[PDB]
Amino acid sequence: MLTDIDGIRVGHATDARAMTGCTIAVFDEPVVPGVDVRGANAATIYTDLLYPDSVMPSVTGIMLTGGSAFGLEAALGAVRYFEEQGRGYDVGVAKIPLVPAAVIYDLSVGDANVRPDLAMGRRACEAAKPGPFERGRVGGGTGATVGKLYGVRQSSPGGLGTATVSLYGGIKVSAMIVVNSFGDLRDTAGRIVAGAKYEGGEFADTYARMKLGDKNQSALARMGTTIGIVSTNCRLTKVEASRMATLAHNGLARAICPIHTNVDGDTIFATGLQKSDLTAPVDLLGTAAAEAAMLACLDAVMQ
Amino acid sequence: MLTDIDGIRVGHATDARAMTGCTIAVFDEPVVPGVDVRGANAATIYTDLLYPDSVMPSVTGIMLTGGSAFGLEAALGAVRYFEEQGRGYDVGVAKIPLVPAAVIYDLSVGDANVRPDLAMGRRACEAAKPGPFERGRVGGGTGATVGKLYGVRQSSPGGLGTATVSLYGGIKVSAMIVVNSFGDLRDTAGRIVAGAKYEGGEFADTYARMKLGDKNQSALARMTTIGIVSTNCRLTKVEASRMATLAHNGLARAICPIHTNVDGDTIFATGLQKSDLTAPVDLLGTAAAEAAMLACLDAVMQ
Ligand code: NA
Ligand code: NA
Repeated sequence: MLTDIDGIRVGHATDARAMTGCTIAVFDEPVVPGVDVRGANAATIYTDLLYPDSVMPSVTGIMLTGGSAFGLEAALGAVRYFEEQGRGYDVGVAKIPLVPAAVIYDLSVGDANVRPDLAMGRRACEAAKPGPFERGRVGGGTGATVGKLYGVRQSSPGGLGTATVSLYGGIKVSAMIVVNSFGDLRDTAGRIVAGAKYEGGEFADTYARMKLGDKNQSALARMGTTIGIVSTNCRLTKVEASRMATLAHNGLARAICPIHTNVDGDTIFATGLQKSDLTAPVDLLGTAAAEAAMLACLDAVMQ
Repeated sequence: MLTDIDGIRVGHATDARAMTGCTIAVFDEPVVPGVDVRGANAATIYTDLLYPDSVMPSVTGIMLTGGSAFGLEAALGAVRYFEEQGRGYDVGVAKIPLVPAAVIYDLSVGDANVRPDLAMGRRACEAAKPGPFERGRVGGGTGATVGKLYGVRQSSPGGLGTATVSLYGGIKVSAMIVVNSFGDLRDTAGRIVAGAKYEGGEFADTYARMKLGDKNQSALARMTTIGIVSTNCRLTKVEASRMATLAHNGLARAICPIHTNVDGDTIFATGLQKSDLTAPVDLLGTAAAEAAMLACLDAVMQ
C-alpha cells in the first residue's frame, strides 16, 4: 500500500465502459526521484529530469495511465490542476508543477476512441487521498491484460497492485504497479497465475510456446508493459533513487516471463524523501524494492 | 533551410503578444530518428523511442515549443491533428501518431499565463508547408532570449534559425534551432553577437563574469537551445543517435557557457528510411555540427 509512505496520496480515475483510466501518486512531502526505462516500447513524459546528472526537480506527482501515446494528455491535465492549486517550482511569474508519467496500451479492450485526457487527469488529482486505495481493474489498471502471445482475446485480466515491505528501524519500501505484460505472471514456485490461454482456457505457457516457434500476434508486434512506482521513507540522493529504480526491475523479472520485450514499455519510477532521518544502504533498499514490485504484480491479478 | 531535405514541411504558430509559440517539422517521407538530451534541465516527451535500443517508431513530426513544461501539451494537440488526418502506426483499432518534443522557458517575457496548448499545436500542423519558412522571433522562437546571467531584462533577443550544409554527391545536412541559451552567442571570429549586457550597456561576457564570481540570477537558477538536424542519407538508429551527439559540438562552438544547469539543450536527428545516399556517420555528424552552429547565428541575424 503505497500510502504507507509519508506524504503520498493516491487517486484513480476509472472508465469502466471504455476500459481505461489513470492513477496518480501525489507527493505532499518533497521527494528525490529516479527512473529506469527498460522496455523497448515505452512512452513517457518528463523523464529527463529524473536522471542523476539532471538538476533536482520539484516532482508534484507521478502518473500511470492507459491510452497508449494519447494518455500522456492526462499528465498535462494534472499539471494544470496543480498549477491552479499553487504547487510547483516558483519562478515568480508562475509556478511550474511536474508530473512524470508512463503509459500502457489498453486500446484493444473496450473503446479505442476514449483515452485519458486533460479532464481525466484532473479527476484523478481531485480524488487523491491518504489511506488504503482500491486495487485490481481500476485507475491505470482498468483495461490492463496479461499474456498477449495469441492476442487480447486469449489474454488474462491484469490490474493495478500494491505491496509494502518492512525493514528494521521503521524503514518501509512500497510499490504500486500496473501489470499489462506481454508475458505470463508466475508465483514464487513458478506456477502460471495469469497469462496466455488456449481457446478453452488452459494456460499455454508463453515462453515454452515461443521456444517451439509460435509467433507474437499482439497488436504492437509489427514494430521491431508493466509500469510502476517504488517509494521509501528513507532519504536518498538522486544517484541512489535511480539505482533503486534499476534494482526494482529484478522483481519484475522474477514474476513475469518474458519481460522487457520489444512490445513492452516497462518503466519503474523510484522516490525517497528529501527530508528524513532514516537511511539505509541502497543495495538493500533496491532488493526490497524488487520484492515489493514482485508482490504488487501478484496483488494486481488477485484483487 | 530544413525543408531542403526530402519530405519535410515546417509550420509555425506564433503569439506575438504573449511572446510564445511552437514550430513543427512534419515528415511526409518516413525517417529514422535519434536524440541527445545534453542539458541538465530538459523537459521532453516521447524521447524513449528515439534511442538505439528501442523499437523503430513511426515519427509523424517533431516539435520545438515554448511554454516550459506546460508547452508539451501542444505536442498532444499535434498528435490529435495527425490522428484525424489518418496518420500514425496502424494497430487496426486506431492509428497512433508520435510527436516527440522539447521545450524552452519563455514565461518571463510577454504573458506568463499563455502557453502552447492543444489548439496551438494543431494550428502549427495546419500551417505546415514545404519551401522556405520564416526565421527569427517566430513559432518556437517567438519568446526566445539569449544571455540570462543578470535575468531576462539584460538579455538579448534569441530566435529560430536554419542552415543547410552541402557535401559531395547530392548529400545534405540541415538544421533548425531555437536559441534561448543561458550563455552568449559568438560568431566564427569569436565576437559576442548576442548575450548578457551590463546596465551601462555593453556585452558583459558571461563566462568572464562568472569566473570573477557573478552569480546566476536567471529564473531557473535555484534548481536552452533545442533543434533538429536532418539528412537525406539513409541512417540506422545507432547512426541517427551518433549524429545527434556530434551536432552538440556545433552548439559548443557558438554558445558559451553551454549545457548548464539551467539549460535543457536537446538535439533530435533524422535520416531517411528509404534513400540510396550513404556516408560515414562521423562526416555527417561533423556537418550536423556545422549546420547547427550556422543556424544559431541565423536565429539572431533576423
Ligand atoms: Na502495453
Ligand atoms: Na530555457
